[PDB]
Amino acid sequence: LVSGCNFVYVKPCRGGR
Repeated sequence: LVSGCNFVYVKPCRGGR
């Protein structure tokens, strides 16, 4: 993801694929 990280404060918002 880019907007809202499902995983805690990761960059980029991984944990969504």
